[PDB]
Amino acid sequence: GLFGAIAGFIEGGWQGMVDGWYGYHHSNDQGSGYAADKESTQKAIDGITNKVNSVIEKMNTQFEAVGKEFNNLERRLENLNKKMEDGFIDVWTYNAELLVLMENERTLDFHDSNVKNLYDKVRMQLRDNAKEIGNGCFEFYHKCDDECMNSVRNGTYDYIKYEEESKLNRNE
Amino acid sequence: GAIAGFIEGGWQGMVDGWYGYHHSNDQGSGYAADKESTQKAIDGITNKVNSVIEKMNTQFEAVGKEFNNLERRLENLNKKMEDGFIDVWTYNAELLVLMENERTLDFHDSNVKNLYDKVRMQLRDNAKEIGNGCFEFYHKCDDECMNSVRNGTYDYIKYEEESKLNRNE
Amino acid sequence: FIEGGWQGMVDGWYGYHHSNDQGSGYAADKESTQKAIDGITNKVNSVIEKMNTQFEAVGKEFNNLERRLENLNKKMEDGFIDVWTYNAELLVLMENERTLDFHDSNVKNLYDKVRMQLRDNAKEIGNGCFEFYHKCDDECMNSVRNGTYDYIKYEEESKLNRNE
Amino acid sequence: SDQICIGYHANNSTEKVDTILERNVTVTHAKNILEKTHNGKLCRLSGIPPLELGDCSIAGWLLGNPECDRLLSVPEWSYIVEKENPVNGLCYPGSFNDYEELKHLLTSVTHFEKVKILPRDQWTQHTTTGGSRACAVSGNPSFFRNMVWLTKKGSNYPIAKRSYNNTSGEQMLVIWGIHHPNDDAEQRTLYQNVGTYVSVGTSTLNKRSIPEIATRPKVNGLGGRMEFSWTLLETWDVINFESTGNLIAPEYGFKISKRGSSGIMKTEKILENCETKCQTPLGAINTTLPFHNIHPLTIGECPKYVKSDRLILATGLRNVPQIESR
Amino acid sequence: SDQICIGYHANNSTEKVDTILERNVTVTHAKNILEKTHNGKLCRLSGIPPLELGDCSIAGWLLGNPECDRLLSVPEWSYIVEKENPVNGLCYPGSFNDYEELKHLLTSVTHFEKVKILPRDQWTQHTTTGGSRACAVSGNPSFFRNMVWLTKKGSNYPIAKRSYNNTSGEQMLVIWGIHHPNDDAEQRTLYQNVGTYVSVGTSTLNKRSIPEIATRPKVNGLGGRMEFSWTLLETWDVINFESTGNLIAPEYGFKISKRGSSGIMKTEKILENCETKCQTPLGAINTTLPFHNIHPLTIGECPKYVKSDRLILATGLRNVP
Amino acid sequence: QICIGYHANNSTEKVDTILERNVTVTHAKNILEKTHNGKLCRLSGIPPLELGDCSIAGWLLGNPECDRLLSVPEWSYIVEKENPVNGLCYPGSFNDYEELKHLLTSVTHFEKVKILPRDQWTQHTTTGGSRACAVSGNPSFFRNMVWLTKKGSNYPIAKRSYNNTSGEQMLVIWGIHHPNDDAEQRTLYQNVGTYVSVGTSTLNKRSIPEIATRPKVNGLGGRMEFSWTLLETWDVINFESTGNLIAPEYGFKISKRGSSGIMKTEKILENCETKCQTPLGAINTTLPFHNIHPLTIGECPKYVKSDRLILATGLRNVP
Ligand SMILES: *[C@@H]1O[C@H](CO)[C@@H](O)[C@H](O)[C@H]1NC(C)=O
Ligand SMILES: *[C@@H]1O[C@H](CO)[C@@H](O)[C@H](O)[C@H]1NC(C)=O
Ligand SMILES: *[C@@H]1O[C@H](CO)[C@@H](O)[C@H](O)[C@H]1NC(C)=O
Ligand SMILES: *[C@@H]1O[C@H](CO)[C@@H](O)[C@H](O)[C@H]1NC(C)=O
Ligand SMILES: *[C@@H]1O[C@H](CO)[C@@H](O)[C@H](O)[C@H]1NC(C)=O
Ligand SMILES: *[C@@H]1O[C@H](CO)[C@@H](O)[C@H](O)[C@H]1NC(C)=O
Ligand SMILES: *[C@@H]1O[C@H](CO)[C@@H](O)[C@H](O)[C@H]1NC(C)=O
Ligand SMILES: *[C@@H]1O[C@H](CO)[C@@H](O)[C@H](O)[C@H]1NC(C)=O
Ligand SMILES: *[C@@H]1O[C@H](CO)[C@@H](O)[C@H](O)[C@H]1NC(C)=O
Ligand SMILES: *[C@@H]1O[C@H](CO)[C@@H](O)[C@H](O)[C@H]1NC(C)=O
Ligand SMILES: *[C@H]1O[C@H](CO)[C@@H](O)[C@H](O)[C@H]1NC(C)=O
Repeated sequence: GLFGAIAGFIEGGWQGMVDGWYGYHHSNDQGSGYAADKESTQKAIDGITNKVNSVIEKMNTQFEAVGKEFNNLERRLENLNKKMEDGFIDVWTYNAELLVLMENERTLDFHDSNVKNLYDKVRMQLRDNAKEIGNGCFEFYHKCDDECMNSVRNGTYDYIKYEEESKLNRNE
Repeated sequence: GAIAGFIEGGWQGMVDGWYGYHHSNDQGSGYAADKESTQKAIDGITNKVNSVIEKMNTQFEAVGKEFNNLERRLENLNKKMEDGFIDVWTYNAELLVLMENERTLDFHDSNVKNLYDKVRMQLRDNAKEIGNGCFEFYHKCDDECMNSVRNGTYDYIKYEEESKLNRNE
Repeated sequence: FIEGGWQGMVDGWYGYHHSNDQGSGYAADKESTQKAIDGITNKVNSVIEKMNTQFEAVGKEFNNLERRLENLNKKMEDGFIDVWTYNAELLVLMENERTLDFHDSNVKNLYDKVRMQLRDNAKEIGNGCFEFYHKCDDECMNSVRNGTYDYIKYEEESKLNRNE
Repeated sequence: SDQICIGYHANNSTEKVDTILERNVTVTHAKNILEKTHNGKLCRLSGIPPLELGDCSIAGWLLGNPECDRLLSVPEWSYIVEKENPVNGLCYPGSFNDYEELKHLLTSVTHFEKVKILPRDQWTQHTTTGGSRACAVSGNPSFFRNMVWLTKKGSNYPIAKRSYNNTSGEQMLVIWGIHHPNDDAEQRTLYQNVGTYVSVGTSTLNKRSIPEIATRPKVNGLGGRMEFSWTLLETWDVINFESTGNLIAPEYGFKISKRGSSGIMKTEKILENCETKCQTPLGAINTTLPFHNIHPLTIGECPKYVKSDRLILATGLRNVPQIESR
Repeated sequence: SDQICIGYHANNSTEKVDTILERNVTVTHAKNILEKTHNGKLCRLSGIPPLELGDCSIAGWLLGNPECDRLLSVPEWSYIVEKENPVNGLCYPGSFNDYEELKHLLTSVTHFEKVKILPRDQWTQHTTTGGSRACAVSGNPSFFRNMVWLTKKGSNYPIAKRSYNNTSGEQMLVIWGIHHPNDDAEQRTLYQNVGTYVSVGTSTLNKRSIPEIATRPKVNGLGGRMEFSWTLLETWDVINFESTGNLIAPEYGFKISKRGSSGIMKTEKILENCETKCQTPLGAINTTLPFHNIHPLTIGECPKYVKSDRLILATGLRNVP
Repeated sequence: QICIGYHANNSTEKVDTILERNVTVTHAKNILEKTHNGKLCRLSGIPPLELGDCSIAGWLLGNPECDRLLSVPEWSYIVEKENPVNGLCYPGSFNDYEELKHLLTSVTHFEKVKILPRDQWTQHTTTGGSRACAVSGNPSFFRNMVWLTKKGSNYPIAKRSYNNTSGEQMLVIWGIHHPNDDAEQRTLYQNVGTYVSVGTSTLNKRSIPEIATRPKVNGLGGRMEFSWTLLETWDVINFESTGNLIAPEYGFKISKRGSSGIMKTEKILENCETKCQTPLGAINTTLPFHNIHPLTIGECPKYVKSDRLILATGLRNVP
C-alpha cells in the first residue's frame, strides 16, 4: 500500500502471493511483485502429500460384516463381542485423535522452519551487501534490478560483483 | 560476574516464570520473566496435557467375567482379548509419553532461543553478542530502556549514535 | 554442512574439516557425535522395550457349531494385528522423520557453537565454513574444536586484515 | 532503498485445526480424514442386490412360512436385509435349534438353490396334509411350504422311514422338526401312539428326539410347539429319517449355490437403485478416507469406525493474512 | 559494561522423566498421568451400596439356602460382591443349568423384588414339607426357603399342575429344579412312580426333564442331586409346571425391580462407608488421570488399566543449575 | 579455514519417513524379524508331543494305529496334522472334544494308570471288537477301552467304581455304543431300552443308546459317543450299565503341568531349540516384530502384516 511493503515471514502472510507457499516479495526501480520459491514450495507439498498418504495407507481390506447375533442364553458371549468391538473403536478413535493432533503440531512447525530456511538461504548468500531489516526483509546497500533479483531467488547471486559499492554506501 | 544465559544453564533466581531476562546496569541487577513467552508455553503445555487426557473413559464397564470348566477356550479367548488391549494401551501410553517428552523439552529450548533472537534482531550493532546468551551493550541502558528491550519496544534509532563511537575502540 | 556429507570423515558423525599451513584433515566432534549415538541408541531401545512376555499360544480350535465363536476369535486376532501393524508402520515413519531432523540440528548447533565463539575474527562463507581473517595453526585448531578458542587473543590483527 | 522480502502464503480460508499445543488454529488448507456423510439409501454391493426379507425372518423363509411365499425363489444376494423384529417367523410357534449358527452360515453364502429332496407324494402310509390356523393362507389352515407334517392314516402311524443321498454336488442345508403336542389326546389324535421318537442320521449327525408333551401358553392361539433342527449334508453323504410319530419332515433342502462375502443387517429401509463398496444401516458410504463415524455396523470395504466428531489434518500454512490495504 | 541476558527457570525439583532420546532427565515440573493409589476400602458406587453376599453364592441366595437367610430381603445394589469360593451355595448337592448366564444377568440388574408366585399351601395333593440334613437350619432338616420339595401324599403323587401369569408388570426370574435320586427305592419312597417327568412351559420356554436315578459319591453326606434351571418370564406371560414326580418347584419369582449398571467382583473385603465412580478388588480409585495400574478387574467409570510402573509427562524445563 | 560437516559412506540403505520416501541413510536398524530356521524345534528344552497321523481322540482312546503313542514322555506343545488320519477308528463322536484338546494346551505330561482292569468284568465278555479297528486283518478295538457285551445270553448289571488314589487329577473317558438296529442291540446286550450312568461327586450323566439306521462310516453303521471327565483326587467315579457301556480300562493322571499349545503342521520335529515356534520354523530374534506367521507358540515378537520396518539410526547419506 498504503503503508510501505515489507511484511516478511515475521509480521504475517501474503494474500498477494497466490503463486505457491513460500516465496519472495521484491522492490526496485522497475517495480514490486510477489514470487513463489518453486523449490521450497515443492519440497513441502511433497512432504505434506506424503504425510497425508502415510496416515491413509492403513489397513482397510474387508469385506468384514461386523454384525453378529446371539441367544438370550449367550449374553456373556454377546457381551464379550461388544467389549471387543468397543475396545477396538476406543483404540482407533484415541490413536486417530492424537495422531492428527501431533502431526498438525509438526506440520505448522515444518512450515515455520521452511520459511526460516528460505530466509537464511538468502541472508548467508548476501551478507554485508544488504541490511537485515528484522521484519524478514533485506534492504540492499547497493542496487539490484530484475536480472539480479532472479539471481538471489534461485541461489545464483553474485556477491563478489556488488561487493565494491555496497561498502561505500554502508559507511555512512 | 553474572552472565549465565540460555547457554550455560538455568536460573534458580528467576522464581518469576519460565523464560526471561537478567539485566545489569548502574541501578542494579535482577531477574524478570517474559510473561508473553512464558504464557504461550504454559498454554501450549496445558493443552498438551489435556489432549492426552481427553480420551475415551465412559464406563461402567465391569471387566470381570465368569466361565464353566467346560468353557476354558471361552475364558481363554476373553483373557487374550483383555490382555491384547492392555498390551496396546500400555505400549502406546509409554511411547506416547516418551515422544511427547522429547517434544516438550525441544519446545522449551526453541522458545528460549526465540527470546534470544527476538532481542538480538532488535539490538544489532548497539550491543555485543557475548556468546553465552548475553548481550553487552556498546552504549548505556537504564531501567527505562530495559523495559523497552524486554517488551519489544526498544529504540535502536535512539542509541544508534554513541554505540558506534564506543564500538570503534 | 550445507552442500553435503564427507566420506573422508570416517571418524564419527559430526565434525570439522580444517585448512592451514600445516595441512588439511577431517576430525569428528567426539562430544556432538556421542550425545547423538546415545540419543539414537536410546531411541532404538525405546521402541524395542515393549511388551513380549508370552507363552501365549495363539492357535485355537472350534466346532462346526462354533463358527461364530471361531469368527469372533478371528476378528480379535485380526484386530490386534491391524492395530500393531498400523502403529508400528507409523511409529517408524514418525521417528525416522524426527531422527533426520535431529541430525540436521546437531550439525547446525555445531556450526553456531563455532560461529558464536569466533565472530569478527572469521568470515562466514555461507557454505557452512568460516574463512579466518587472521591465522590459526593446530594449537589454535584444538581450541576452536573443543570450545576453548581465544577470541581476545587474535582480536587485534583480525581487524587489520578485515578492513581491506 | 531497494528491498527483498521472504514470506508465506495466506488466503481467505476460515478452516480451523487443532494441534497438541494449540486449538482452533486457522490454516490455509486442511484435509478432513473423517468421513461423516452417507447417501441415506439402502444399496447394492458389488453390483448384486441384497436379499431383502421384509417382514420375514430367516426361519420363516427357510421353513417356508406362507406369509413368505414371495421368497419361495430368490436370486443371488450381496448381503441379507432383515427387520429387527420380523413379523413372520415361526407361524406355528416353536424354536429353532442353533438358529444363530445358521444365520451366521448365511453371512458367507450368497445363493441357495432349493432342491426337492423328499417329495411328499412318497409318504404313502401317512397323511401329509396336516396344517393349522397359525399358518393360515387366506382363512384356510396351511403349514410351512417346505415342510411336511406327517400324521396317522386312518388309525395307524407306521414307522416313517426315508433317506436322501446328497447327489446335488454341493453342500446342502437340511432342516427338520419334531412336534411337541399340548396333551395326550392331541398326541393320539395325530399319531395314535404315545412315547414316540424322531431320529435323524448322517455320517456325522446322530440325533434322537422324543416329543415333550406339556401344557403351555397359547402363542398364535396354539399350545403345541415345533422344535426345528438343521444340518449340512455334505456332498454324497446320506441322511436318514426314522420316526414313529411327531416328525415334521423336510420336502426341500438348500444347496449352498454361491459362496462369498455377505452379512445380515438389521434395518427397515428398502433397497434402492444405487451402488457401494460399503453399506451401513443408515445409508451407504462413498469415501476414500480412513475413518468414518456414521455407524459401527457396516458391511463391505469400509473405513475404520471411530467415535469422533472431527479429524482434520493441517496441510497448509498458519493463515495469518495481511492487513489490507497493505 | 551494561548487560542483558536471556535464560530460563530452574528450581530444586528432583523429578525425572524419560524421552525417546534420553533417560532419567531432571525437569522443573512434571505431570504424572498414571494413577497408582487406591484407598484400600471396599466402597459404595454412585451412592448405592453393593450387594454383599458374604459366604453365600448367587445360587445359595436365589434358591434361599438357609445359611443365606440374611439375604431373604435385600435392597437395591451398586454391584455384587461375592467370595472367590463361597461356602453356602447348593446346600443340597446339585448343579445349576446356565449358571454363569444367570450370574451375568445380575451385572445389569440392580434390584429384585421377590414375589410369591406359587404359594406352597396350594399344593394340597402333595407333601411340601420335604427337606434334608444338608440344608439343616440348626440341627433340623430344612430346605431351600424359596423352593418347595413336592413328594407323595400317603401313597400317591398325582399329576402336579400349576401355572402363573406374570402380572407383576416387570420381567421375572423363575427358578426350578428336578431331583435326581440315588436309587429306585428312594424314587418310590418319595414319588411312588418311576419314569417320571418335570415339564415347564412358557410362551418361549419348553423343557422336559426326566430324573436320572444313578448311584453316586456323597457330597454333603447325600447321594441325590438337584439340578436347577431358570427362565425369565416376560410380562403377562404364563409359566406352567407339570410333573408326575421329582419337581422342586418355586414358591417365589424375582421381579427384576431396578435396572442399570452393576458387575460381580470377587473379593473377601467387607463394604465400608465411602464413595467412588470406580471400584477395584483392592480398593477404590479417586482420579482424573487416564491410566491406572492398580488392578485390571475394575467396576465403574475407570481409567485405562496399563501394565506400567510410571508414566510422567514433562511439563517443565530441563532442570539444569 | 574451518568447516563443519557430517559423515557419509557407501551405504545403499533406504528408509521412509512421514515426509519422505526411499531416503538413503548411513545406518539403519531393521526391527522386523523376517527369517525362521525352517525346522520344527523343541521349546524350553522339552520336545513337543508329535502325533503323526493320529489325533488326540485316537491317541487317548488307544486306536490301534496309534500304538506307538501307548507311552510317550513329557511334551513342550502338541504337534498334530491338520486332518489326522487315525482318530475314531470305530465311527462316533467325542463330547466336548475341543475342550479336551484345550486341556492339553496346559498339561505337558500324562501317566496312564490302569484304573478298571478288564479281567474284573467277570460277568461280561470284554473281547468285543470290529473290522474298523482292525490290527492287521483281525478285529480289535481301542486299546484303552473295553467293550462290554453279554456272556452267554446274559448282561447282568455292570457296576464298578474307582476312587482316584493316584494323588493327581485324572482324565477318565468312556463311551456309549449306539447300535444300528434292534437285532444288533440284542446280539450284543440282550436287553433293549438300556442305560449307562456315570457318577462322580460333580458329574452326573445318564445316557440311553439311540438305536438308529445310519450311513456306513468306515463300513460301520453303529456309533460310539465318547465322553470324559476329570476325576479329582480322592473322588470316586461310578459306572452302572445294563448294556451299551464302552468302559475305560485306563485313566490319564495329568502328570506334568505348564505351558503348551497345539499346532497344526506336517513338519517333523528336529534337534534344535527356541523360545518361539511357528508352523514354518522357529524364531531366534530380539526384534519386537515378526511377519513370519501369526500362529506362533512361545515368547514371540508381535506378528505384523508388514514387509519392512526400518529405523534410521544414521545420517542422511548425501555423498
Ligand atoms: C513491558 O511493559 C511495561 C511498559 O510500560 C513495563 O512496565 C513492563 O515491566 C514490561 N514487561 C516486561 C515483561 O518486560
Ligand atoms: C474466498 O473464499 C470463497 C469461498 O469461501 C471462494 O469462492 C473464493 O475463491 C475465495 N477468494 C479468492 C480470492 O480465492
Ligand atoms: C473451538 O471451536 C468450537 C466450535 O467451532 C467450540 O465449540 C470449542 O469450544 C472451541 N474450543 C476451544 C478450546 O476454544
Ligand atoms: C451316494 O451316492 C454316491 C454316488 O452318487 C455313491 O458314491 C455313494 O455310494 C452313496 N453314498 C452312500 C452313503 O450310500
Ligand atoms: C463417489 O465419489 C466420486 C468423487 O470423485 C464421484 O465421482 C462418484 O460418482 C461417486 N459415486 C457415487 C455412487 O456417488
Ligand atoms: C525447595 O523447594 C521447595 C518448593 O518447591 C521449598 O518448599 C523448599 O523450602 C526449597 N528449599 C530451598 C533450600 O530452596
Ligand atoms: C534410571 O533411574 C533408575 C533409578 O530410579 C535406575 O534404576 C535406572 O537404571 C536408571 N537408568 C539410567 C539410564 O540411568
Ligand atoms: C395374563 O394376564 C393378562 C391380564 O392381566 C392377559 O391379558 C393375558 O392374556 C394373560 N396371559 C396369558 C399368557 O395367559
Ligand atoms: C477314597 O479313599 C479314602 C481311603 O483312603 C477315603 O478316606 C475316602 O473317603 C474315599 N472317598 C470316597 C468318595 O470313596
Ligand atoms: C541366536 O543366534 C545367536 C548367534 O547369531 C546365538 O548366540 C544365540 O545363542 C542364538 N539362539 C538360539 C536359541 O539359537
Ligand atoms: C566405500 O567406503 C568404503 C568403506 O567400507 C571405502 O573403503 C571405499 O573407499 C568406498 N568406495 C569407494 C569407491 O571409494
